[PDB]
Amino acid sequence: GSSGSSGWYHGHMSGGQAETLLQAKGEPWTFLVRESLSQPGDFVLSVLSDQPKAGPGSPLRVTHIKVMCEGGRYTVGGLETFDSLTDLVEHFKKTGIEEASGAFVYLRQPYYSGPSSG
Amino acid sequence: ATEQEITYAELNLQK
Repeated sequence: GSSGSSGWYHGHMSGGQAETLLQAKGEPWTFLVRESLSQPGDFVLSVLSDQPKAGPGSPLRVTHIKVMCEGGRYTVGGLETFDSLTDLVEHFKKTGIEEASGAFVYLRQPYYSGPSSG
Repeated sequence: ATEQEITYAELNLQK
C-alpha cells in the first residue's frame, strides 16, 4: 500500500505553503526541504518550532533558513558545503541549528511529502 | 499589497 522510496524531500513549495503545512500537522521540530522560488537552483529549510507565536491556540512559529547549493553540495550561512542535503540535514538533526538571535532549531521529524488529496 | 513574504533566519557562524 504505497510502499516505495519515501523521505522528507518534497520538491515544490513556497515559504507561504510550508508554514501552513508544517503547522497543519502540528508536530514540533518538524523540518522540510523545498525548492527555492526566486533563488538560482537554491532551496529553503523550513522547521516547525515547539514554541507558539502567541500562546495556547496559536500556530507554531516556523524557521526559513535559506539553503545554498553549490553544484552538488549544500550549505547555510557558512561555507560548509555538505555532500548532499541528507548529510547537511542529518548533521543538524543531531547537532541542531543556531539562529543569529540564538533560537535553536531542532530537526527530528522528517516532514514527508504526503499524499496531496482534496 | 498585503503580500506574504515570509522572512528567513540569519543563522550565525564563524563568519
